[PDB]
Amino acid sequence: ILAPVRQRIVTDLETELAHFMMNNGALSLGSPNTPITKWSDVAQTASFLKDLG
Amino acid sequence: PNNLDSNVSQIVLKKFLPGFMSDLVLAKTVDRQLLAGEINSSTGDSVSFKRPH
Repeated sequence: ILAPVRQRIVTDLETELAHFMMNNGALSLGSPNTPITKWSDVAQTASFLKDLG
Repeated sequence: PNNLDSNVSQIVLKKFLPGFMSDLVLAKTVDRQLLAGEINSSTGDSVSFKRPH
């Protein structure tokens, strides 16, 4: 019965991590309604990190 | 006019024509290991397993 408790601890670890990355990181690309669709939607991120240095 | 029909006989060869078939793909791919042997005469008409917590 108690076997699932360890997955629970880690799931909660990594949900909080994701909220710390939202709340901290300054950078943003795109518009929040629109889905990731075509190739350039992912690739803009590699070149905004590149261009920033 | 010769009449020869009593000289010969009506034969039915011993072979069958092929019939139509069907395939079993659902019985192959659902689960079997779990429910096998679990309904017997101590059980009555049904048996229960355990949802995880």
